[PDB]
Amino acid sequence: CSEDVLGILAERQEAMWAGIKALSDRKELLGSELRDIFDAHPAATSRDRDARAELAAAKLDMTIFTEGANSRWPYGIEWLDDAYPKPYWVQQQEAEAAEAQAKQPAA
Amino acid sequence: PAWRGPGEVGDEDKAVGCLLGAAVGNVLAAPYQGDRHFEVIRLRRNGVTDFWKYDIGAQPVQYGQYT
Amino acid sequence: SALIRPGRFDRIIYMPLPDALGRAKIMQVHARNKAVDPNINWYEVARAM
Amino acid sequence: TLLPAIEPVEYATIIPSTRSPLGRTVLKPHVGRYTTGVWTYRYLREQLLVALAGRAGEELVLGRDELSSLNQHRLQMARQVAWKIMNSGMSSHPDYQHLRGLGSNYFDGSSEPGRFQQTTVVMDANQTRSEAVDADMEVEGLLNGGYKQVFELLVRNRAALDALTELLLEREKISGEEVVQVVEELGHPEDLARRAQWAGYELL
Amino acid sequence: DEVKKEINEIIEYLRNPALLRSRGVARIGGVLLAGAPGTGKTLLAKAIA
Amino acid sequence: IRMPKPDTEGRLEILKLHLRNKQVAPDVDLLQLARDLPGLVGADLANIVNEAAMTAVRSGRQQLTARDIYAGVDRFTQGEVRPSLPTAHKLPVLCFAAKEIGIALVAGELRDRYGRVELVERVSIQPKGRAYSRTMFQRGTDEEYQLMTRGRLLDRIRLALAGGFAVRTALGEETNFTAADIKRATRMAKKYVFYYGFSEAGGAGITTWANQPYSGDF
Amino acid sequence: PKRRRWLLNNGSWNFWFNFDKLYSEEIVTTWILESLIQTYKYLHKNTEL
Amino acid sequence: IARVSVCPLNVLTGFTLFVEDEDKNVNAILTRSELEGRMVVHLAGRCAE
Ligand SMILES: Nc1ncnc2c1ncn2[C@@H]1O[C@H](COP(=O)(O)OP(=O)(O)NP(=O)(O)O)[C@@H](O)[C@H]1O
Repeated sequence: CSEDVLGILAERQEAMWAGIKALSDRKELLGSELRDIFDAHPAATSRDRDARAELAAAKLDMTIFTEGANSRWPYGIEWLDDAYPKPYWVQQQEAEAAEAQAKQPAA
Repeated sequence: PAWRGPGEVGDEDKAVGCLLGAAVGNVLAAPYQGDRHFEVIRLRRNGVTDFWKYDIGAQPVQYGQYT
Repeated sequence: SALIRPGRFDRIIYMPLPDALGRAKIMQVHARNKAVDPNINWYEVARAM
Repeated sequence: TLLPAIEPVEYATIIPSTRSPLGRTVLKPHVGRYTTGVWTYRYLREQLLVALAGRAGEELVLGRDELSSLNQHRLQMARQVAWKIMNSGMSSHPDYQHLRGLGSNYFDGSSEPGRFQQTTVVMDANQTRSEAVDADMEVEGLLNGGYKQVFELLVRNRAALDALTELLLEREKISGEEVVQVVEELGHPEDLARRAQWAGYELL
Repeated sequence: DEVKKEINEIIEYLRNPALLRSRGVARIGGVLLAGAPGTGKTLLAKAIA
Repeated sequence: IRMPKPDTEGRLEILKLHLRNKQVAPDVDLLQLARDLPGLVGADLANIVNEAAMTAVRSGRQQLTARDIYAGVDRFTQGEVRPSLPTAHKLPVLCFAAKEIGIALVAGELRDRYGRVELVERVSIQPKGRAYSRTMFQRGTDEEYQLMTRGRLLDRIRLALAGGFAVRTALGEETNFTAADIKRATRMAKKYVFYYGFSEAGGAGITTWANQPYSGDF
Repeated sequence: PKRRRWLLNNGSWNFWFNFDKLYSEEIVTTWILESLIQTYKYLHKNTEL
Repeated sequence: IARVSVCPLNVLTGFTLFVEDEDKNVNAILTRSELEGRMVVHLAGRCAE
């Protein structure tokens, strides 16, 4: 969700600045005035180098731990096997996955 | 090497260009009066390379108006 | 909520906390009685309060 | 109606009352189980499916982006069933299957003569630090495998589902005979075969 | 400043009632002074008197 | 006799009779007005219309316009007015205005992609009551607020984040405004995953645990 | 109410945090022994007294 | 900085009196530059000692 918002916002910079400039003076705005002000400045039709760099800056580096290969027993925790014995269902999953990917070379 | 453009310019271009450069520099830097360089280079991450249209200071400047 | 009906109490006035100049004026009168070294930069000692 | 271990329907409404803000489906109270307490294991699995069927059908018809907050309490009920299966010594873990519940049971008197409320305490003294992970993993497997199963069930029987919802929309309340009639004349053949196989048995 | 431009009219009433008691504005019956511990609102009151 | 609190129409009719004497501008929609005041009882609308009337008489006019009705409502829901924001530096007004404008902009943008969010009504940075800035939305009918689908909750989360992310994208630097967003957002996000079960945690969205609220009677 | 901060039981027994107990204990023991040894070394040359 | 003192009231610390501006961040704003600067200033004393 935060990446979605930051993507929405780093396109309508001119509209946001026009809105700030307008609001700082009258200290109040009604919805209609805002809607027309925001319509006056549409987003750019194409992506220039500055716009592309801003959109690349609109990314996050929030680490997501159990993403991809880390969806199985260790879950990307390095120390989990020095603290926990391996559960039973995890052994079962390892067994079925191993038989699947080890009979497929024959299948 | 450095800038080349023409050869050695005349005497009228020198004066009219000095006054023109003064005008453009003033009207360009007008809205950034009274703040530090880090605030500026974080307000204009893409570089201060054209005129600003939305200034909201206490004595606000309009588009292209000089000080 | 009974007294806030019209006629009874229909006006409220908000008195805010002072600012630099207001505090300077306040302490310039608490000096009219006591003894004080006259040349005190009241504005600056009011900026820090 | 298509699960052979659940009682037959008796009436289904969509008219909210003053206390229940959604519809209701009501089943015929089976007196045997209610008087003795013989709730088998088969029946508990099917009751799990029934508890998830509502959300399964909502997602089947109205698309995934339209999941609603009408199935909060049915989700709590499915959780109840799934944990009772684990705490009643019905699990499939070898260290748990026919041997233990989850912890220590303590009963307390309720607001009546014969009513008792159960409590289970689980500490480090009965759960070994890597059976907690198995309890979680298996309850989760039960819940989500049950959801997938009931979803495929409703997928195979789309015609009967739409027929039933049209009739319910137009009559605002129906009885069990209409439901069973519609589903037997519009259901999938294999589900009807299974439903016919277990048709006579009293208790399951 | 805001409540100055406001209490001009309550002072107007306190000077001469029938001047605005019929001029359209309602009867000024009661007002509340809101501020914060230490606002010393009594001060303001005296000025109006 | 049991007299309950008025509904939308009840408040609408109390308003109708209360301004029957007065005159109002033809643009304001008082059905929409009474739709945005759930919880008041009878006399509060009288106080609102009288306050709007005295702001009209101080405005040198007599016709009640949208601005005066909004001023009355704001005074009798938020609180008394307070001195404006300072202007000696760029920071305060810039930051609060950026908050308001970012919220309004992404709201108007989401409304035009799925159509679930409401419409913005009135943006203000006049310190009034306890807050310094405000953004009001147009409430829908009660039929809208009996359910909570998935898309609507996603939009609520995005709207929670918009303010801090707008301040950061305008000012160019992180602030403590984010502090007030993530908190709210995080709460909602938990409710999205555990209680309602909309996510993909496990293959379906059904987790082994969830925290159902308790009544406010406790 | 079980314990959820298991961190290591492969060559020791640790729980989340604790990092700060080996340093503490070795410091305490070292300093106490140094003090006792200085006392012994002084009293060892003054037995007649 | 308004005043720098050593062991005021005989307490075994220093003390520096900082005056700020309330018209810049009106009791509510906190940027990142300010926070990093404060961290550096609070560790300066330990580092100098
Ligand atoms: N404008 C001012 N000029 C001079 N002195 C002032 C001013 N405002 C407040 N004071 C001082 O504030 C002091 C405290 O006033 P006080 O009567 O306690 O107000 P208060 O807000 O009613 N106290 P409290 O009931 O606790 O809120 C007085 O003794 C005054 O000297």
